[PDB]
Amino acid sequence: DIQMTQSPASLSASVGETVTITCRASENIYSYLTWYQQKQGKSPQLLVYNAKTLTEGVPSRFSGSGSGTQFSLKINSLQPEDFGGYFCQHHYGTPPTFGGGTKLEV
Amino acid sequence: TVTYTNRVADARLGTFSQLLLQWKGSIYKLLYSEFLIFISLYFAISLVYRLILSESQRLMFEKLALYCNSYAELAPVSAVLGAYVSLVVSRWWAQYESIPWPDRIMNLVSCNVDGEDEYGRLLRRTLMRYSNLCSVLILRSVSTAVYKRFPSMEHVVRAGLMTPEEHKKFESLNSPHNKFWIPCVWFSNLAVKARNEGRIRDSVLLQGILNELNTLRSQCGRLYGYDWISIPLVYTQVVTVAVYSFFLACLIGRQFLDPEKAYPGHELDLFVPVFTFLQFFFYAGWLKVAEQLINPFGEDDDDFETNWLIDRNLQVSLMAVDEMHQDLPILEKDLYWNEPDPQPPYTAATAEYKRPSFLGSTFDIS
Amino acid sequence: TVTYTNRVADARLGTFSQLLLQWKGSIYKLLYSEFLIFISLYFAISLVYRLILSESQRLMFEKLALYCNSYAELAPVSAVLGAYVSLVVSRWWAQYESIPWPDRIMNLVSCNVDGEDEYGRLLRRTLMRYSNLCSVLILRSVSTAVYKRFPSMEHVVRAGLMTPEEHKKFESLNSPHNKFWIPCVWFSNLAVKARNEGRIRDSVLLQGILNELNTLRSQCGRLYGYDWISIPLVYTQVVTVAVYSFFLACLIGRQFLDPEKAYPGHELDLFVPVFTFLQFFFYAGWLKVAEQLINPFGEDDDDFETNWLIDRNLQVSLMAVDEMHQDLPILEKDLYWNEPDPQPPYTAATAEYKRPSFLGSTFDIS
Amino acid sequence: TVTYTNRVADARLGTFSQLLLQWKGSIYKLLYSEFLIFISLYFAISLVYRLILSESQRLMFEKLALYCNSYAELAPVSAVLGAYVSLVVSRWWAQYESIPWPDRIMNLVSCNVDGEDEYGRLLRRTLMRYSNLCSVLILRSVSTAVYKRFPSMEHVVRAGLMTPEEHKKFESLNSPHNKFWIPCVWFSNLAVKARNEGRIRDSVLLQGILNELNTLRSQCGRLYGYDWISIPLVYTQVVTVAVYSFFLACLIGRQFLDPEKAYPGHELDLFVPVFTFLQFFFYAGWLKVAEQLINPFGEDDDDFETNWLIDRNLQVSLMAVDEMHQDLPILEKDLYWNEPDPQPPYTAATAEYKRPSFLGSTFDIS
Amino acid sequence: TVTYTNRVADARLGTFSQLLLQWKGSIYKLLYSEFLIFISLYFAISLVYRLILSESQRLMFEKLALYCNSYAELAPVSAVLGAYVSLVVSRWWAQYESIPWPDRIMNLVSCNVDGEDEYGRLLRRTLMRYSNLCSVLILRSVSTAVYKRFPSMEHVVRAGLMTPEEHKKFESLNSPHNKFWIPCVWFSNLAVKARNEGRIRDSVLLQGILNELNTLRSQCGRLYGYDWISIPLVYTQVVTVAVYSFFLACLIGRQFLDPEKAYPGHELDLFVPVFTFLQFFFYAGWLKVAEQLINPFGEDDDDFETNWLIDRNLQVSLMAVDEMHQDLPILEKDLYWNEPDPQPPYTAATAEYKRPSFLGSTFDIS
Amino acid sequence: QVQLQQSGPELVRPGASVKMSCKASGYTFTNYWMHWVKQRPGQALEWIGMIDPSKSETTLNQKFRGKATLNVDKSSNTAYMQLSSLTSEDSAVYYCAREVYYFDYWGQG
Ligand SMILES: [Ca+2]
Ligand SMILES: [Ca+2]
Ligand SMILES: [Ca+2]
Ligand SMILES: [Ca+2]
Ligand SMILES: [Ca+2]
Ligand SMILES: [Cl-]
Ligand SMILES: [Cl-]
Ligand SMILES: [Cl-]
Ligand SMILES: [Cl-]
Ligand SMILES: [Cl-]
Ligand SMILES: [Cl-]
Ligand SMILES: [Cl-]
Ligand SMILES: [Cl-]
Ligand SMILES: [Cl-]
Ligand SMILES: [Cl-]
Ligand SMILES: [Cl-]
Ligand SMILES: [Cl-]
Ligand SMILES: [K+]
Ligand SMILES: [K+]
Ligand SMILES: [K+]
Ligand SMILES: [K+]
Repeated sequence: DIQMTQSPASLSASVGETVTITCRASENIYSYLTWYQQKQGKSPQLLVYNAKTLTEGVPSRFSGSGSGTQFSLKINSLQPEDFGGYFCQHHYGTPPTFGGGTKLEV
Repeated sequence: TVTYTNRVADARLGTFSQLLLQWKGSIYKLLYSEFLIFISLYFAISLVYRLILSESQRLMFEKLALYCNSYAELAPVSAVLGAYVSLVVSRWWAQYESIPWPDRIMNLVSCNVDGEDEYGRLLRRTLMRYSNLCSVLILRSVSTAVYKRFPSMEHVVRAGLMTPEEHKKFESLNSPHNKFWIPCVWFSNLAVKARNEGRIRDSVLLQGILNELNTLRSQCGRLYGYDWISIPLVYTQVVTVAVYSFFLACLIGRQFLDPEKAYPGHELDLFVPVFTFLQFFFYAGWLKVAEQLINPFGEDDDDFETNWLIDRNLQVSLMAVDEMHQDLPILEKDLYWNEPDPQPPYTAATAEYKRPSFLGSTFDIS
Repeated sequence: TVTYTNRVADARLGTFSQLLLQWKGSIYKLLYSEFLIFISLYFAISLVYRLILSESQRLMFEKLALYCNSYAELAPVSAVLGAYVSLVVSRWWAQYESIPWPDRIMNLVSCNVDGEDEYGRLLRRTLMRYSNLCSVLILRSVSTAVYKRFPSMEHVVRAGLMTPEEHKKFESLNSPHNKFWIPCVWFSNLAVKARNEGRIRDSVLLQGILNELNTLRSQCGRLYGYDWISIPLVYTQVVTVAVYSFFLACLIGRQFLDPEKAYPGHELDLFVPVFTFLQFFFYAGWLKVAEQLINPFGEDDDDFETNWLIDRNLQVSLMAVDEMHQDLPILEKDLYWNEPDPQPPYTAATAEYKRPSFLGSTFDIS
Repeated sequence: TVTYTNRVADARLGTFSQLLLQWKGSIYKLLYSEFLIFISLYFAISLVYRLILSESQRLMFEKLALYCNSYAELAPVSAVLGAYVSLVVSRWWAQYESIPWPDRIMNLVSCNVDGEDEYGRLLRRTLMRYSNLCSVLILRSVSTAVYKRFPSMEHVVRAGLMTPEEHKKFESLNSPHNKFWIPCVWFSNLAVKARNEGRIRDSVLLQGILNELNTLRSQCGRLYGYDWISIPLVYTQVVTVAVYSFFLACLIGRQFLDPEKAYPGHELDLFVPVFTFLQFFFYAGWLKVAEQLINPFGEDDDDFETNWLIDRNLQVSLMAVDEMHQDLPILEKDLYWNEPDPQPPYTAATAEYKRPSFLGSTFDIS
Repeated sequence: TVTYTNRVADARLGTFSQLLLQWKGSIYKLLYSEFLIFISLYFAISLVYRLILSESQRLMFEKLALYCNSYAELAPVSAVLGAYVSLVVSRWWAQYESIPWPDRIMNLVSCNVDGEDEYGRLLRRTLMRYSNLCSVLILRSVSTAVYKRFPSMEHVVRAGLMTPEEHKKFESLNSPHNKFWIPCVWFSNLAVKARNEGRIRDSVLLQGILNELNTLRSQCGRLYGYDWISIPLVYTQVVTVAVYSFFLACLIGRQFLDPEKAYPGHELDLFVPVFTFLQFFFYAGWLKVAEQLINPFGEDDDDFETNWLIDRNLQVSLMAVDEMHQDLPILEKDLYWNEPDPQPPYTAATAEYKRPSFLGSTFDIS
Repeated sequence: QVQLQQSGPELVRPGASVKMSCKASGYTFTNYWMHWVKQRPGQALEWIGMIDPSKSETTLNQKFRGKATLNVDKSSNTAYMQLSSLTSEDSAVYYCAREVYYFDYWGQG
């Protein structure tokens, strides 16, 4: 199995700030990583896929980077909506293990 | 035509066993009548021996069965059958690859016959139709499935494969031979006329279109050749005589003789010759392979789907030279514009198939 | 040549059995004389044994028959026969595909040699005739059916395949070898002269016509090669020695020995060796397959119809470059002008053959 | 795909023996389940005979086993298997050589589509992608390994093999048939448009690029043909019936009968039929050869690595027409500039391979 | 590679017998170790039976040997071996014809790249080297004999097959796959640049040079394919299992049993199984044919001489495009200038070979 | 528009079995692999398995080998998951997601 280690467990910031979440792969997963946003109670939503590419609805303030075993999500110029849960998932093989998660609080 | 390609994609437990339960184009469907006649003749003889013949006649029948049984030898049948069926299978695939496809001419006519005006459209559409007509004419000459759909030249016209003027011009040309080559001549003349009207830039582009036409003509010729030159009749008769000689021997030789008389080889009476019937399916079914593929343009389950090919070619042909003439999508930068070594993704189920590059056998894998 | 292609279109009950009742190009017609000689020699020996030999001589004959019978082994005959017949069949089809057809040159000359005037007509007609002459010359060199129709070069002229001036030019060129290549040179020169007179636009179109000529020359060369390079005589003798060795053994070995003497294997006397005669048709008929196709340009029933081909080619050739030069039908809009996805009709009998498009094995059929 | 080419480079002591210890794509992995079922059925029958059947029933089983054993004849199985597997192996290699490679078009597009500006770059990159798209589209239609990676046309787009505008244009063209031919038409149109914009000098160079495209189209057609036209089902069923008939006979016939009863041929009881199991690996493994290669685009160990090919082609294709367009190394004088007869060095290990020139068999070696 | 072509030129008394006395690439050299192991295992078992086993154990061994001997059946081995070796031999010759030769490109570059000045010379020499580099790169990937001579890309440079600038450009192009295709792209770019500099007149001549390059690329691809796509491992394992099964049976079955016990078939004790050892050479040697040719680019005696080919091609290539560019001998009138039917002389030994012209089979020889 | 509508919430006693659904709409059902994810509070999302709608080929997670079962109904465009030998730890939120090199559409849960 490929182990997804996410950090920080929770980050606290205020509107306008810029935070950066980090997922690290147990082994090389090339550019096969996706970023999801999940607000308590609702079902997760796709933010970034293929490590860098943003999906449809995602605003320009979201950006992904990394490759191999080191990836990172960067949310610059925070907003009220951007507060909640954030997790990653690798897409290189089966099973596609998920990350520990990150609680983004105000 | 009877495509099971996806079923046999992997070599699993029942890859081939599963196919024994299929009826369409199967050994059962092709052998049905023959098998029943064999079954009948066998058990008929069997009852005559068990219930009719006298003790003295039974002794002669037993001596006759030993004689017949000594001549049911497959080794000579396997020899001639294997060779003959190999010949049939060879011609079978050659005939398929001889079915002309418009795609190569289609690509040239679509891009090299200039004009976005009604004439340019009529020109391109008429050129393709001359190709499809050269084909439809030969297909209805060699395929019974197609001929029964175009029994007369009027059917060809009413189906929209030939215009009534073309049919008039067709009739005007007096020739006792098959005119399937006519549209192929019209094409070359129309392609040249198109070049003189300035619709075809160079002669390099014109000859290129003329070459792909000639190729299509050679395809139609191959189809004509295989239809005309049958496998020599004497060869076909030889293999049926050999096969039938065997089943004739089995009819009597494979009879279950008296167990009490203790004939060497006939110690057990099972009434039903399981392995002889299994040999019948083998050899009669093996002969049916040749029997079915000796003319792949017939109406067998595994005979080519020539009428569907005609429809697909008609639709695609015109569409590529009309709606697609100089009609391209919006040029965009590709997703890998700034990526020299792209790493296209893999689904969850296919990641095991992302392999390192094979450099050569000689290189050390490190 | 003996086409039964339509009879074997479908794999029905009697697809192959029906062919056993046909005489033309059949196994019976080719084996007739040989079989009778075998029949005679057999029953002749049989009567000498039953009616002439003494009790002591009969015991030697019985011991001789057991010796001969042990050497009637089909397995080695099947080996060499199958291989040899496969070689013959291979060359047989290669020689057919080596018979030159005008259609490819015909298409170019008809559209690329300009002129609707008598000279343009004479030019195109003379070009085609140089092609047909290159063929007729080689065919009468390799085909006995053709040679007996053109035994002398005068026959070629009087038949209208060569003009008396051409025959004069023909004789003027001093060469000890077969001149079948001469018309092929004339063509290239006449094609170049035609281009210099402005009757052939570019060199692209001229080289294209010269290429199809060279291809036709290669066809004639293949025919010359197969006629010249026979299958090595030693190989042919080997397979006849093997076959005859078998039938020699059978002549004595397959004799019906005394039933009373109770020889193992000879318990029943049928007087007529049914299965041995069935083996004769098999192997003698199998050898006749090679015997007939080893020279497919002879006068056998299944030998190629070379004289009809010459006639058909002559008629079609001239017709396509003369009456059809720049002569097209009236361009019309096709019946599917405004229909992007045409659905050509089907007759009542052929509607079952309107199939959905085969997209690929991988796709789910839903 | 399972390449052992370097292991079998030399014919040493264990060249082939060593391969018996390999599991990937091996006979053991493919026969595992079948063998166990055979093993079980065999030893199950064996115990029923040794421990369950009565003295009277054992005598029937022994008579039944002698009957079955007389019908386990490999010779007819070898005949049909060899022929069938040869056909499969033939198609197997033909399908491989039908996998389109960009390299030939790649070379032309890279050097003959002018422009060192963003448009020239976009032009060359878009041309190659139309080729790779023509391939990926057909590969995902015939290969389950590829289809599971591109199950929907959206996967193709998101993977960067097709732009969303191209997908829009793709959908805009209404056709019920497989559209794998679409990119191949776009290419010809885009190549012509490129020539009209002055990016392609002559028509000679344009037709040359169009020809290599048509060849690639013919490659895709061959793949479609082999996927569509399966080996006739009846033929496949025949060979499985023959193989299974043999193993059915062995299941009972090869049982170790009572040694005391002293049946001719059954003097020794080994409990485990060593040679019968070795015959199972032979024939069941021989059938598995056909079972695995009948569809070389599946997910078997020895099935083609179609997904890696797609990746390799994508990377190399774009790289050759973009980073390498009119981009050469610095021209230098070669190391043998003034040496007419260069003598390139040899390593210590390879000096034995420096041989004198082979002039011909006829020349005296002095 | 082991050429005996001149020895077998004629079919004399000892044409083939003489070859049994040759060691290089012989059956003895390839079977040596295997035969000794067989010899040993046989005579080891033989002594255990004659000197160790008790009277009771000998009876079991004799019963065991009769069992094994009944399973030493060559007929199934001959079937699978013949087919497998035929496949290997087919690929063997296909791989040979896939070794690229410069001669066709060599002829074009030498005559169509203008300039008798140092640049014209450097241009032609660099073009040829790009071809030879495309080859050397693939050869060192598939041939162990070549790789051991060019283990690293530095060896290629130091050997004078690639300049250090080219090696720099080579490394600059980032790609994870085999770069053997790089020189083939450089060639096309350099050929186009040469045309733009006015060194290549027309585009017809440029495309002609580009075509022969593409052909060379296809040659390298075939070599890559045969190296990558090994014969399916399961097939290779099947034939070794069958062969070894036979020799396993022979090891015990072919033991010389007690003559006194008078076993049918074992009446004479010769201690040494002459014909069994002769069968070993036959089948083990027959397997060695495939064993040696399954990878013809290895270091076997009969494996291709790939390093000599590289040397010969280098020398001839450069020489033809440099010293021979527009360099012809003095044009003279030929010795047969005024002789229309020349009669070239014959030596005394060859006068029997002056034959009359073969006109055709149909003509009367008079 | 793509929409994955799962079944309602369920309540069962330990040891029993349950079978929840997921009805897809707005896209070709058979062209996208369907996955199932388990969501427990405090733990990370667990991947249960996937199913190929076309051939009903299942690929489960070793951790759920004996607990989960997958199958679909191509006719009704719905996917199903069955959980057996239910315990207190099998209590969680279960999602069904569509895969396209990523999980772009989930169910409500
Ligand atoms: Ca048929
Ligand atoms: Ca003849
Ligand atoms: Ca070797
Ligand atoms: Ca497969
Ligand atoms: Ca000779
Ligand atoms: Cl037999
Ligand atoms: Cl033709
Ligand atoms: Cl039976
Ligand atoms: Cl025999
Ligand atoms: Cl020639
Ligand atoms: Cl008889
Ligand atoms: Cl047998
Ligand atoms: Cl095609
Ligand atoms: Cl056994
Ligand atoms: Cl044998
Ligand atoms: Cl290639
Ligand atoms: Cl011996
Ligand atoms: K099976
Ligand atoms: K029949
Ligand atoms: K070995
Ligand atoms: K000899």
